[PDB]
Amino acid sequence: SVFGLIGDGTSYSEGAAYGTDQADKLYSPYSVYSPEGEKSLYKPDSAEYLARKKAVLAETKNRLQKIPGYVDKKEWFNVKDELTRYMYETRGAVRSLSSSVTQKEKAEVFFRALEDTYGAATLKKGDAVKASNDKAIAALDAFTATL
Amino acid sequence: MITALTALFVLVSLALVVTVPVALATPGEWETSKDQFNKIFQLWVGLVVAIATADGISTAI
Amino acid sequence: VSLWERFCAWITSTENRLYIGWFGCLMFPTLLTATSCFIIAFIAAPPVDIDGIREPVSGSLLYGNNIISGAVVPSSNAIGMHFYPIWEAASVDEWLYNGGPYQLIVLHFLLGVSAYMGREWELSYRLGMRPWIFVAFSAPVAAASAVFLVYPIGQGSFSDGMPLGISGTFNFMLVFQAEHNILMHPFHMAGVAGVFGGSLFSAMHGSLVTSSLIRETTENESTNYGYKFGQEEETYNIVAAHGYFGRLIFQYASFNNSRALHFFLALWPVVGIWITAMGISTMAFNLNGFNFNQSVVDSQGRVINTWADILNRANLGIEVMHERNAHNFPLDLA
Amino acid sequence: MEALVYTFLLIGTLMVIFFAVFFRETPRIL
Amino acid sequence: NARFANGKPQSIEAKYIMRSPAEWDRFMRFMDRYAEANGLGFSSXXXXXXX
Amino acid sequence: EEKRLQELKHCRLAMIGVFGLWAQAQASGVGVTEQIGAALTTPDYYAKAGYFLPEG
Amino acid sequence: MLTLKILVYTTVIFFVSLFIFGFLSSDPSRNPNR
Amino acid sequence: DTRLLVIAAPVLVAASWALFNIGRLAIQQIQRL
Amino acid sequence: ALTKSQINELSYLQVKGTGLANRCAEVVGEDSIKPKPGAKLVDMCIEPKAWAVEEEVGKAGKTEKKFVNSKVMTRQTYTLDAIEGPITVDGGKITFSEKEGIDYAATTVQLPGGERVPFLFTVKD
Amino acid sequence: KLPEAYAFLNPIVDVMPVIPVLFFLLAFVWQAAVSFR
Ligand code: CLA
Ligand SMILES: CC(=O)O[C@H]1CC(C)(C)C(=C=C/C(C)=C/C=C/C(C)=C/C=C/C=C(C)/C=C/C=C(\C)C(=O)C[C@@]23O[C@]2(C)C[C@@H](O)CC3(C)C)[C@](C)(O)C1
Ligand SMILES: CC1=C(C#C/C(C)=C/C=C/C(C)=C/C=C/C=C(C)/C=C/C=C(C)\C=C\[C@@]23O[C@]2(C)C[C@@H](O)CC3(C)C)C(C)(C)C[C@H](O)C1
Ligand code: OEX
Ligand SMILES: [Fe+2]
Repeated sequence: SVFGLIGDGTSYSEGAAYGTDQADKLYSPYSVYSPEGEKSLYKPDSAEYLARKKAVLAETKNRLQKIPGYVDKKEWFNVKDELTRYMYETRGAVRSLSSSVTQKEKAEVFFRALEDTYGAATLKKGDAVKASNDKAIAALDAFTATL
Repeated sequence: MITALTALFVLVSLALVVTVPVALATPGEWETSKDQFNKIFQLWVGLVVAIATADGISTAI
Repeated sequence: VSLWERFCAWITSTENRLYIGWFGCLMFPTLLTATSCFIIAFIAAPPVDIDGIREPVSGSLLYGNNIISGAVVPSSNAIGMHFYPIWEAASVDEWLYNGGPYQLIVLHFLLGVSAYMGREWELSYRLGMRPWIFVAFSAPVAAASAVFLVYPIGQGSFSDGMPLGISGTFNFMLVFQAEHNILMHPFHMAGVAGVFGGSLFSAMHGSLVTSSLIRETTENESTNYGYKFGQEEETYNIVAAHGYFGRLIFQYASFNNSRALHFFLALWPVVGIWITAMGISTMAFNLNGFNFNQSVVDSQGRVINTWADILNRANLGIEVMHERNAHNFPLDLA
Repeated sequence: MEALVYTFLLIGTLMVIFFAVFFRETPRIL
Repeated sequence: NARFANGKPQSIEAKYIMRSPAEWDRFMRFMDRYAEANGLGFSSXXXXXXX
Repeated sequence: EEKRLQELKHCRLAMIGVFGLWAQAQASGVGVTEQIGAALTTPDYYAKAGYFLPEG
Repeated sequence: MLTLKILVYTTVIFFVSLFIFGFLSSDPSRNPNR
Repeated sequence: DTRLLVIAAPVLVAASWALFNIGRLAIQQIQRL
Repeated sequence: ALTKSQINELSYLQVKGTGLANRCAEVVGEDSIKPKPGAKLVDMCIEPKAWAVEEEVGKAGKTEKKFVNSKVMTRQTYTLDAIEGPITVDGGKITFSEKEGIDYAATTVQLPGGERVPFLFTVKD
Repeated sequence: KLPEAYAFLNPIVDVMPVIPVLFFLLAFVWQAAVSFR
C-alpha cells in the first residue's frame, strides 16, 4: 500500500534526486554540473560599480604620494606595506577598467613601474624607489586621463 | 563544423584503439596490414591538424 | 691490515653478542640517549604547559603521579614546530618548562628505531638469510612516525603529538576521536581488521601446530621437550593439521602450502598497520573520516537520527572539553 | 613514598630484562 | 638562533672546526685502508669483491 | 709527453678563461674578487639582524 | 650553553661519519658468499 | 529527459566494452597474447 | 638593541628570529623636550632586564626578607610595547596617565629552590 | 563548461578520467585470458 517514490533519475523527483537539470525547469543552468543560470539577468555589470573603481584610482595616487616620505625616513617595510595594503584593489580595478588596447598598454607600463618600486624596496635602494615612483605616478596620471 | 569533425575523430579512434593492438599482438597481421594502418594513422593526424585550424580560425573569427 | 681493517671487521662481526653493524653506529647512541632521558623525565621532570597557556601539567613520578597517570608531556604550543634543543633554551630550568625533553626523546626514538630497521636488514644480509624482516617492522615504524612526527607536522606543533605515558595516550586517542572521527575512517577500519585478524590467525596458526604434534614426550614432562633445538624432522604433522582445518571450513579454501601460509601471516597484520599509519597521517592533514551527520531525512525535511549521530554526539562532548581554555575562537582550526 | 615503590618496580623490570638477555640459557645444537 | 635559518645549522666558526675535523678524522682512518689503491673495475652484479 | 699535453690542455682552457674574465669585467665594473666574493655574502638586505637574545 | 652545542655536534657528526664510511667500506663484500 | 545521464552511461559501456573485447578478439584470433 | 631609526630600516623577515623584537630602542644625547598641552607618549617600550622575588633568606645566623635574582621560564614574551597615554601638566609636574597598549606580559619566573612564580608584568591604569 | 563547440561531448569527457584505472583491470583480465601462467 505504498508505491514509494522510486525516482530512477529519469523518473519523478521531489527533493533527493540529482537529475542535474530536471527540477530546475527551463531556468537552464550554466552547465549541468552547477545549479545557477549562466549570466543573463539581475546584474548588469556595466551599472554603477564604477564609482568604486574610480575611487580606487583616486586613493591610489594618494598612497603613491606617501612613498618618498617613507624613503627619507628610511622605512623599507612601510614602502612594501603601503604598496600592498590599499594597493591590492588597484589590479582588480585597472584591469577591470581598461577596455581598449591603448589602455591595456598604459596599464602594462604602470604595472612594471609599480613592480620595480617593490623590487627596489626589497633591494633597499632609495634612489631607485623614488625614480620608479615618478615613473609610476606619471603612468597613473596618464591612465586616469585616457577614460 | 567542429562538432562533426570531432565526432568523426572519436569514431576513427575507436577503430584505432581496438584494431591496432589486435593487429600488433598478431605475429602475422602487422607486416601485411601495415599499409592499411599507415593510411589511417596519416588520416588521423591529418584530422587533428584540420580540427586545430577550425578552433584557430573560429575563435578569433 | 689497517686500523680501519680491525674496526670494520669488528663492527660487522657476527660473532659479537649483540650485533653492532653500521646502523648500530646510529642506533645504539641514539636509543641510549632516548631511554636515558625517558627514565629521567618519567621520574624527575618538572611540569610543562602543553597548551602554552602557562598552566603546567605534571608528568613525572616525583610530583605525585602514578605509573598510569604519569607521562612525558609533549612540548609547548608556543614552541610549535620549532626545533627546541637544550642549547636554544636560556637554562635547563626553561628547557624543562616548555617541553624540551619531549623533542629529545621523540627525535631520538625515531632516528634510533629507523636505525633499528636497517640493522634488522644488515644482519639478515650478514647471515645470508632472505632479507625482508625489517619490512614487516616497517609497520610499527610507520605507526610511530605518524603519531610522533607527521601528526605534529600536519597539525602544526609538537604539542599535538602523543605524550609518552599510559593515561597520556588515552588523551591522545579521545581528542583525535573528536576533531577527526577515526572510527569512521576505513583506513582505520582496515588495520583493526589487521589487528583482529592478526591475533585471529596467530591463535589459529598456534592452535593448528600445537594440536598436530608428534609423540616424543611422556605424560610427566613438558611437551616442548619433544623438539630438540636444530632438528631435521618436522616436529608436527602438516597433514593432520590441514585435514583438521579443511573440515573446519572448506576443502578448497584453507589451503595446503605451509610456505605460502606464513606469508599470509606476514602480510595481514603488516598490511593492516601500514594502512592505519596512513590513516593517522592523512588526518594529520585534516582529511577526516566519514561524516554521516543529518544524512537521513524524511519527506518533511526533519533530520532522522542514525547511529552516526550519537557517534558524533560523543565527538561534541570531547570537542567542547579538550584544552578548554586554549580556545578563544569558535572553530577549532589549529 | 609510593614513588619508591614505583621506581623499585620499574627498575625491577629493567634488572630482570638485563639478566634475561645476557645470562640466558643458551640453546645448543648437540 | 632558533629559526635564524642557518646553513647546516650553525652560528659560530667554532662548530666549523667541529664539522670538518670530525668528518676528516674519521675520514683519514677510512683513507688508511683505501689510500694508494685505484682502478680495477669488475663488470658484475655488485661484486666489487677486491680486498 | 704528458707535460706538453698538460701545457696544451691548459692553453686551450685559459683562452676561454681570459674571454670569461674580460667579459665579466665589462658586464660589471668590478674584478673577480668583487664578484665571487660578492656572491658568498648573504647580501645586507636579506641577511638577518643578529643575536640580541640575553643570557638571562 | 654553547659548549653543549659543540659537544652534541661533536658526537653527532662522529657517529654519522662512521655510518657514511661503513657503506663506503665495501659493505656489499661483507657477505657470507665470498 | 536528462540526455546527459542517457549519454554518460553508454559511454561508460562503450569504454568498458571496447578494451575488454581486445581481450576477446585476440583470443578468438588465437595469437600470441 | 639600537635606536628606533635603524630598527625601522630592517624588514620583517630579517628581524624574524633574532630576538630583536623585545629590545627597546636606545636614545643618544641629552636634551629637553618641553611637552605641550595636547601631546602624549606613543611607543612606550618597557623591558625588564632583571627579575627579583621576595622570600625568606638564610645568611649569618638570622633569617629575614630579601629579593633573589631569578630567571624567566617564558622565553621572550616579557616586554611591553606601544603603550600610549595623554600627557598632562597641572601643578608644574608632568603626569603620564596610561590608557592603551600591550599593558601586560604573563611571565613566570622560577625561584632558586624550584618554585615557580607566575605574575603579570602590567602597566595597566 | 567546455567550449561551445565541444559542449556536446560532455559525458564522453565525463568518463575519460576513469580509463587509467580500467587499464589496470585488463592486466588481471589478460592474465585470466592466459589463465595465469
Ligand atoms: C575495539 C577497539 C579498538 C581496536 C582494536 C583498535 C585498534 C587499533 N587502533 Mg584504535 N581506537 C579505538 C578503538 C580501537 N582501536 C577508539 C574507540 C578510538 C578513539 C578513542 C581509537 C583511536 C585510535 C588512535 C588515535 C590510534 C588508533 C590506533 C590503532 C592501531 C594500533 C596501532 C598500534 O598500537 O600498533 C602500532 C605499534 C606501535 C605504534 C608501536 C611502535 C613500536 C616501536 C617501533 C618500538 C617500541 C619499542 C619500545 C619503545 C621498547 C621495547 C621494549 C623493550 C625495552 C623490551 C590498531 C589498528 C593507532 C593507529 O592507527 O596506528 C598509528 C592510532 O594512532 N586508534
Ligand atoms: C726557466 C723558466 O722559464 O721557468 C719555468 C719553466 C717552465 C716549464 C716554463 C715552468 C712553468 C710554467 C708556469 C709557472 C706556468 C704557470 C701556469 C699557469 C698560472 C697556468 C694557469 C692556468 C689557468 C687556467 C687555465 C684557468 C682557467 C680558469 C677558467 C677557465 C675559469 O673558469 C676562470 C674564472 O672566470 C671564470 C671564467 C668565471 C669566474 O667567475 C671565476 C673563474 C675563476 C672560475 C716552471 C717550472 O714553472 C718555470
Ligand atoms: C690580465 C691583464 C691584462 C692583460 C692581458 C692580456 C695580454 C691578455 C691576453 C689575453 C689573450 C691572449 C687571450 C686569447 C684568447 C683566445 C681565445 C679566447 C680563443 C680562441 C677561441 C676559439 C673559440 C677557437 C676556435 C676555433 O674552433 C673554431 C671556432 C674553429 C676551428 O676550426 C678552429 C679553432 C679551434 C681555432 C690587461 C689587459 C693589461 C688588463 C689587466 O690590468 C691585466
Ligand atoms: O593541542 Mn591538542 O587539540 Ca589538535 O585541535 Mn587545535 O591542537 Mn590543540 O586544539 Mn584542538
Ligand atoms: Fe609454523
